[PDB]
Amino acid sequence: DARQRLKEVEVDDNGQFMTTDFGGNIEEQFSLKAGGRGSTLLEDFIFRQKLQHFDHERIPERVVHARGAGAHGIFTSYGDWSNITAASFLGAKDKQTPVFVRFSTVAGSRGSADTARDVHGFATRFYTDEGNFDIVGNNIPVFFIQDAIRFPDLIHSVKPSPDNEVPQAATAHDSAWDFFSSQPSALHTLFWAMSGNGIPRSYRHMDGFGIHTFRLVTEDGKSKLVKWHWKTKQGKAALVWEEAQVLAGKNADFHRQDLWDAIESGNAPSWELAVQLIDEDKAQAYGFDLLDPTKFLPEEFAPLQVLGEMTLNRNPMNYFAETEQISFQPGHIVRGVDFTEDPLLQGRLYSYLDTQLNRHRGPNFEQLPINRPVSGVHNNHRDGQGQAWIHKNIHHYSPSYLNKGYPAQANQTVGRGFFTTPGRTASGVLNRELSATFDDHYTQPRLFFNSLTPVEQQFVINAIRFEASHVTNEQVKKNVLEQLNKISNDVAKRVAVALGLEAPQPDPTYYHNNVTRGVSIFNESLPTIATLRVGVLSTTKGGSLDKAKALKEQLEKDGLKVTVIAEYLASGVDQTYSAADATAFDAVVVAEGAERVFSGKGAMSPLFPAGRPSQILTDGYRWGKPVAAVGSAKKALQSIGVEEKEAGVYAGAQDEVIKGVEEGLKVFKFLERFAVDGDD
Amino acid sequence: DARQRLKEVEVDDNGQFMTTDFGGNIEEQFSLKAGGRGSTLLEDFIFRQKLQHFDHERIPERVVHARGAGAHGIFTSYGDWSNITAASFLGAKDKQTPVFVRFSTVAGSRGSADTARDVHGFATRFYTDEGNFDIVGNNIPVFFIQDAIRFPDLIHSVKPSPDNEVPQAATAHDSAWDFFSSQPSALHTLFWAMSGNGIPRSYRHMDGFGIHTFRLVTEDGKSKLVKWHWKTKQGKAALVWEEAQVLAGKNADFHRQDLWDAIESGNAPSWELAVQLIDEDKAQAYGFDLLDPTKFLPEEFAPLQVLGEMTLNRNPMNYFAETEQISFQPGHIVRGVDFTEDPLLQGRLYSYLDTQLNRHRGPNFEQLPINRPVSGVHNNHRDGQGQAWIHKNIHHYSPSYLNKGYPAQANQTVGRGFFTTPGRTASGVLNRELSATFDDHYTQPRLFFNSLTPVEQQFVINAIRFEASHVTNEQVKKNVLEQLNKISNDVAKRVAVALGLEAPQPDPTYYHNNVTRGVSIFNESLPTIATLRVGVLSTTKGGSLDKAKALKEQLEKDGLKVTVIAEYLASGVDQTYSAADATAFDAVVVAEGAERVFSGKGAMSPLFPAGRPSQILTDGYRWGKPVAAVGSAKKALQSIGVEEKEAGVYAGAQDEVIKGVEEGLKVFKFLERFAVDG
Amino acid sequence: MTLNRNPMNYFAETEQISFQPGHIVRGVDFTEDPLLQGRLYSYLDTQLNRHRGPNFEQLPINRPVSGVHNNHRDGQGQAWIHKNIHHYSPSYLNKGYPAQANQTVGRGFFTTPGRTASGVLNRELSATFDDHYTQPRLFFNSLTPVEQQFVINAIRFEASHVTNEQVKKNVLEQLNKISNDVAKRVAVALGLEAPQPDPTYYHNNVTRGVSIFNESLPTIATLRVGVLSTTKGGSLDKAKALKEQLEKDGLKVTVIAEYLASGVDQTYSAADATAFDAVVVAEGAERVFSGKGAMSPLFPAGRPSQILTDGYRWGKPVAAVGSAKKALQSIGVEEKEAGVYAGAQDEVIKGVEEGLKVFKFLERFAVDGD
Ligand code: HEM
Ligand code: HEM
Repeated sequence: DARQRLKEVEVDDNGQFMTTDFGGNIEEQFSLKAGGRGSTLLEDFIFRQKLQHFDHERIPERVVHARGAGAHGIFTSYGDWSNITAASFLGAKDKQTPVFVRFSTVAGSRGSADTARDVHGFATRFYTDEGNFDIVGNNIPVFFIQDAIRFPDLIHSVKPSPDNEVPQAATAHDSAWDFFSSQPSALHTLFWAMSGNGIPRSYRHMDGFGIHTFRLVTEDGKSKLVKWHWKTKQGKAALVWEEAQVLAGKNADFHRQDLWDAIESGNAPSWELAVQLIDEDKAQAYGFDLLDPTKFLPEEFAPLQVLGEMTLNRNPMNYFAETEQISFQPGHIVRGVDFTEDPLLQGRLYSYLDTQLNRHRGPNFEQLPINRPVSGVHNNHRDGQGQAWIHKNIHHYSPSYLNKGYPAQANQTVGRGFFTTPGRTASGVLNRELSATFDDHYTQPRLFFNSLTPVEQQFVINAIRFEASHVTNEQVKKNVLEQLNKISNDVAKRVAVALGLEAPQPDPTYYHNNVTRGVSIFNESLPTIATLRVGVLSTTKGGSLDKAKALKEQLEKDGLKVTVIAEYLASGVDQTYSAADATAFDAVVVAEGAERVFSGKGAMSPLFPAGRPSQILTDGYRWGKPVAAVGSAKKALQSIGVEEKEAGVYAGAQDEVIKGVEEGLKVFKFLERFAVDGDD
Repeated sequence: DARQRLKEVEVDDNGQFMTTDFGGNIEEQFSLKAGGRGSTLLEDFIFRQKLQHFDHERIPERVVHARGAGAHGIFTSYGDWSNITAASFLGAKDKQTPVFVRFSTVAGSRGSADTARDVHGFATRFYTDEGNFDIVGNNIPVFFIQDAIRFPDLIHSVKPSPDNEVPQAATAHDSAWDFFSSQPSALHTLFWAMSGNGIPRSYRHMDGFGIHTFRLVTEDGKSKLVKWHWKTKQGKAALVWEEAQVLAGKNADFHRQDLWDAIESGNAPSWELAVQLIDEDKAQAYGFDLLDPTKFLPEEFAPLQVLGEMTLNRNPMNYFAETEQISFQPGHIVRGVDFTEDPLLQGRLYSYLDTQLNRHRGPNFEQLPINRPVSGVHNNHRDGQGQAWIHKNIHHYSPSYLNKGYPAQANQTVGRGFFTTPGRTASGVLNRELSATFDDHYTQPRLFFNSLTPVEQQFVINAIRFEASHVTNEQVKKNVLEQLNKISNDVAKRVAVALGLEAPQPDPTYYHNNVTRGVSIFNESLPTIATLRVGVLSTTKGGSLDKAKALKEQLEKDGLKVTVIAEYLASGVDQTYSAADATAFDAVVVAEGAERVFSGKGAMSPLFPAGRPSQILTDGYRWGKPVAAVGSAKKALQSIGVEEKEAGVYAGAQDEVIKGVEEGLKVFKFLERFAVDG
Repeated sequence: MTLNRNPMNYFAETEQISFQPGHIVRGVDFTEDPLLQGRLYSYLDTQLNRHRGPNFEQLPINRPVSGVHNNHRDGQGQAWIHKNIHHYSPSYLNKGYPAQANQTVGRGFFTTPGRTASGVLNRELSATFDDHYTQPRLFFNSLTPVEQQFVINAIRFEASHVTNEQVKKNVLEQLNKISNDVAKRVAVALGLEAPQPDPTYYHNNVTRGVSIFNESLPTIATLRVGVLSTTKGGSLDKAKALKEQLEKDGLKVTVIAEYLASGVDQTYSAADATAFDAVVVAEGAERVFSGKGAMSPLFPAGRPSQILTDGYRWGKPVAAVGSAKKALQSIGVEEKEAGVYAGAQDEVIKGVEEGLKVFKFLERFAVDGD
């Protein structure tokens, strides 16, 4: 059990009498009053201790990445990697290390929707036996900006307008696009956010990236540059925008529920941890500067090398104590790893330590059960709000004769202490500048765009068209086109159409035709369909339900999560039509006989909103899902104008349909259902 | 200007150089580094002071009502009400008092959707010349529970499950319905939240209530029991659930944007302050106890008496400093008003003062500009985190020879001091009980349900059906049905259908057929259609767009907010089909010629999702909106199987369409489009 | 109650502990004491400031040993992980746990059943509270004469710091309501007129148990004794034997000399009479009370004499062994006085230990009108 160390602070209230927080059994359902219909007494200590705790329940949300969810798991090393790093957790084959991972969006506050369009966080803690090591990453490999000092500008610009706090969890407003166009380094991440990476299917279907180049360091102090990669074993998958929007309303908790359910059902997600490794002397050898976080390193120059695998298999017991309270830091480093002079990474080291003081209102947040290392803390730190320990050493200072030198200094040769990479040097003038090597903001967005499928390219363009059409300032929209046009003239043209602005002239300085692998989502079939959801549309009239039941049992044997939907919760029914929506499912199947609710008296029930069964099948089809109808239910497909042999449409007997749907699920989204510029 | 007093704290940065927080001009776009590609230096004081401020921007959200928005305005008394209260803001005809109001949901965290189904907050501050007086109310006249000590129980149960923090801003889960059925007092508020009150059209289309019985007290110390009401001058309006859900995703900010826009467009919303006034001897006279906050007093026993009018006419300049930081308290009371022994209200007095300590991290939150009274603060309080004043009186205690008795004691007779109603007495044993007069949890929910239109009743039934079907535990569902059955056997039966269960046999103990006025939403037409939104579906091809401009110009001259929609932002187009959704509008009109986007090639642009124009018209129709098509655009109505002859459906020329749409907007929702059981 | 363990970390234990009068258990209840009533609110509330959060009862020093089971969750610094996901009551889903306790089940707390409220809601105090003078007089009546003089001299000292003349007059007017004699005696120091008696509250009643100086100590265990010695001659060997005997008798002894020679616990420079309950000069150490020995760069001028002087003037047992009597003579202190002891080591030890029980010798303090 990854949560094993947390067991000692777990509190079971079953079979117990109610108490105050200072002990003593009580009742707490009535206020103490002065007479029968009397005023409440101040001496009601029970009322006040209960309400005080309630009144003070909330802590500040995270300043960014406020919306998220997490789970515990185990990381397993595939080998002894002491040849490239002294890091203990990678020091042997099959070595296991507990982890906790929190996934998130970026902009929205605590209660905003999981399926907002946004960059997503992917933060991992390794509780190693040489300290906590955090890889605080995202599902996109490049960041908007090049210097940490600009983070409040970025964040202010994408978060709600400060006059009315509108809009929630969205970059679709003036200030965000004023920023993206005024600070062109942002264009690369913006393109990734406008792609499927901005609206993934689940946390489990995301890759993860450390983004920054870090350093791996060996015992003898030799270093290599490194990019961290998390490669999802469930495969990458994304929604379409018009679907994500409905889903934001129908189930704001779509992603946190997906993760929870996968883990509860014994389908723990896994990712492989992989690295790109680069010689120190090649930091500027690949067409950009590896200290620049707005660029990624094409796998064709440096392939991924797999170090191990992480599996998330335990949900938290209390979301607040565990998920909400956990405090990640890139400053959480261990011997064997070092920083680089990435000016974005540099400032992060300051900010995440500092922000905990606000979020936890004190300096002792590392003493919280979810933050505690498993390797033990020995130092001369004392006092601090909420100090949870009692220190025995009264000589809390170094150096000292009285404490015999304990606790003792550890370094490269003694005590396996941390050490900064021995070869690192500083050269030149103290400066408030950025290297001119950081200056190309267009080549990689163009590279990224070239590397997507034609329909994926269209999704990016349509995302931009949708977003920029919300910008009220005409000049900002012009500034946006001008920047887009430096990346690609065709992209600018296609976006300009939506905005009713003139197709601008080519600005070819940065244009190129290069491609790189592995940045696309939709052109690779999923390697597994386990956990994927099938909504089975049935009816309580006739024999449809019994057929629905058999269909479900078969699909379940194949690892799918099936929801049988009907007018009311009859035996075998998982969900009513009133409660149902296509957004909940990866495939939609009409069970035989259920064609009766797509037309006629059966479609006219007080039990669900008018048109609901048809809308479900329609949404499913239009959003590119595998859709199907068993036997006579093919009538339902006709009723919404869908033809039986379209791509990703299956009509026939149960066996056929099952086969077809499972095939369709691997493709996941059928892209031929989406118009591409130049079809009309 | 209601915000006038805030002007001295406004900071204008136009035409200025960037500075640190301690002054000194700076640049702050580059970290200071050791060498061209070097590490950032600790001595970069500029980086640290900027990022520290950013790192610390967030404060805890409200423990309840976290999601909300507000505005400034003016309350005007219609009279000298000294014959019923000593309260200064009510002491003269035409007397004006600045206000700030915040509207909210209850359960959702800060970025949750406006159109979640929930009770709504309606909190009003009067910055009177005798202190801040807050009426911290809801858009529903009764509350779930009868003793404040149960508040954490109610709120824990409705908010997300504590293991996974699901579901956001919804009562549609096991724990909530477990509590509602385990604590039957909750049933009355539940029925209201399951009606249109749970999914209102806007903050501007809500009534408000203080819920509790309070006391109005005259200078001589005589008291009357009082209920506070806010009556909207815009009329009440509500959405339908299937619409509210989509709107939650299409625009989480629907209500805050609605309020903001109405104020900027010069359409400041108004409410009348009205009271029910009854003698102390009526406390238990009307079949329930007026100290019981789970009951309301039917207007048939005590009519509304209008005291004045509040108009919200200024938006904030900074949402955080004003809306987020404002700290309401029912304990903010003034001379002329007093509490009652309502056990719910009693505990609130403690909770709102205490909780500010968490939210504002200190004791001086009343010094914040949005919280400061206009009337002067003079006492011996000193120090505390963030102390913003410098006190001149060094003899900070009373009594005292050395300060010559200042600041001085004020009471009923000197200095217009606050005073507790002189006749209030306590009698009997100290007890941890509630009166048996509180015991009937079923008669008034039945009264409420009886007083709705048949389709409104169906909406309540269908909300319960939707919600209760999310409950995984079978026994909890059975518990819910048993409790509903005590209110109405018919309700229980109709809900039980969705759940696939048998309702218990009728239990006539609390059944009755009585009705009461003013609790329905859909039964009365709106008094104005100003600000209501019309989505006009057009197209960039041919002559549609020019005709849409003409339609828009006419509609706007009659007070409407019109959005011209087309495939791309052509001249005269307000929004693209890609960006459009029916949830944003109160009426949908197809401009002549736009029928080309409902079928054929016009419907298949890569500029918008497949079927989008048809979906907007379809949603608009099924959600009960006025829908219409000018001229040949009737083909669009035909394409979705909607007939010209239907109520709330309009075709023909621009003149017939405009007149029909405007009349339909008064009806607001066409309830004949919704099926009723049987 | 016996206190037998010091804390290991002062901050974590002593600084962090949070007392409340609202920390009450079954079998105790409050009364309508208006001072007590408000404290209940204040001590809970103030912890929010001092500890910056609602979870201070979770701090090790604040935790009860008896188990905490309720539906409270979250809050700053939440140190536990709650298993029960149905964190509300009443509830079907949690099976009724944690369960209500009361007078009849689960040994719950209960308010005294017979307590009643009766009358009008008021912002008043009962007229039964109005006599502010009788008990102060009772208290003053029940102290020894010198003990009474200490009270008067404390008031004389303090009120003489008051700059405002009317405040000083107001004080005398209040003192005079308790005792005309007390008012007159205080008035002397303030240079104000002895006011006219107001007999309304005067009385001669006494009560037992409020005096400190009227009773000898039950034990002299732990009481410190500072032994003034010197590194010259045989004084230190004698100081050592004196120390060994006194510590056998349970006292804590500090041998003091010019420097930290073998046997010396403290130097004269570091020493002061305030540290000790008795002061005895070791034989031979009279050499540091005058002449060459009294004049050393190792300690401030007059230090050994000042220690003996302070010791005597502050009413402590003081003594000198043998020739050290000269030290007593050098400060005008005579062997015949109470709490002054001279002679052989045996006589001095017995005397000092008997004197430590009296603790303060009040003959050395002048009383008004003596
Ligand atoms: C490569 C660039 C970045 C990545 C991959 C990244 C990723 C993340 C992630 C995943 C989280 C959420 C951790 C969680 O789940 O609790 C987070 C939070 C945060 N980030 Fe970053 N971020 C980046 C840039 C920055 C920069 C430049 C700054 C400021 C210098 C910054 C400041 C913060 C702060 C203050 C938090 C809140 C931490 C807390 O409250 O515990 N981030 N970031
Ligand atoms: C008739 C019953 C109630 C009504 C009408 C009501 C209404 C409201 C409203 C409108 C707000 C939001 C104020 C704002 O916009 O900032 C609020 C917040 C709050 N309520 Fe109540 N509520 C009721 C019951 C209770 C009870 C019984 C308690 C506790 C005993 C309570 C404790 C709180 C707290 C602690 C807040 C947050 C205040 C802040 O952070 O500034 N409420 N309530």
